[PDB]
Amino acid sequence: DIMVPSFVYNKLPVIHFLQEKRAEQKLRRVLDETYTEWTEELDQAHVTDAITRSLNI
Amino acid sequence: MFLFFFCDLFWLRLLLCMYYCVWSRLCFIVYFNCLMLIFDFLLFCLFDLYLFVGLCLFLLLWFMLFNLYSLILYYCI
Ligand SMILES: CCCCCCCCCCCCCCCCCC(=O)OC[C@H](COP(=O)([O-])OCC(O)COP(=O)([O-])OC[C@@H](COC(=O)CCCCCCCCCCCCCCCCC)OC(=O)CCCCCCCCCCCCCCCCC)OC(=O)CCCCCCCCCCCCCCCCC
Ligand SMILES: CCCCCCCCCCCCCCCCCC(=O)OC[C@H](COP(=O)([O-])OCC[N+](C)(C)C)OC(=O)CCCCCCCCCCCCCCCCC
Repeated sequence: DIMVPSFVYNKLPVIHFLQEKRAEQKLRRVLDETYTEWTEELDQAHVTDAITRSLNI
Repeated sequence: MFLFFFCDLFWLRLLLCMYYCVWSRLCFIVYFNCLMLIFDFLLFCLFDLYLFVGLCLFLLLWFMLFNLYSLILYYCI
């Protein structure tokens, strides 16, 4: 009725702070893993060159 | 021989019930050293070195309810 309640009440602030920091860390890790992937596609000049060769030019 | 008597804490028990029906923080302790036995980090003990905390706190409360209030005249230890 007296002791354990008081010590729990004393614990609350530090635990709240640490859990907030942990959530911020999770969000930071989520953001840090985001990279924009620039894809590379076959240049159409080679396609045009192959078209010309097929014409026997 | 069986003597029936009572302690002199009934009013203090009433006050404890009245003022501790709701939680309150404790930040000042008579014997704080029972909570901090290790001062150098990375040191740990496999023995239940923190078992004495509850008994320490209860003994402090009991002896303080008795002795400190005994200064009041006619209060009995
Ligand atoms: C022959 C004559 C009679 C006597 C017979 C005796 C037989 C003895 C047999 C042999 C025994 C040998 C060994 C003895 C060793 C003694 C050592 C000793 O004394 O050490 C000191 C030591 C002192 O301790 P303390 O630090 O003062 O704290 C103990 C306190 O009790 C306070 O501690 P606590 O507050 O932490 O306790 C918890 C407390 C938590 O707090 C509370 O609950 C608050 C209340 C506290 C009550 C207890 C305190 C009592 C205060 C004094 C008396 C109050 C008024 C009584 C009025 C009587 C009027 C005549 O809760 C309780 O106490 C639970 C009980 C609550 C009862 C509530 C009842 C409600 C009824 C409502 C009815 C409504 C009806 C409506 C109908 C409507 C119709 C229309 O005593 C003890 O630790 C206890 C010793 C007991 C040993 C066992 C004895 C055997 C049992 C006897 C029972 C007799 C019942 C019949 C009696 C009938 C009337 C005459
Ligand atoms: C942490 C430190 C705490 C320090 C507390 C300091 C308190 C200062 C008090 C100043 C004087 C007060 C005078 C009160 C007078 C009352 C009426 C009277 O006649 O008294 C005469 C009595 C006795 O005076 P007397 O000896 O002159 O009586 C003469 C009577 N004849 C002639 C019949 C013998 O006064 C006292 O006993 C006062 C002593 C107080 C000592 C300090 C006690 C502190 C511990 C108890 C704290 C309780 C807090 C509880 C809170 C709730 C807890 C959940």
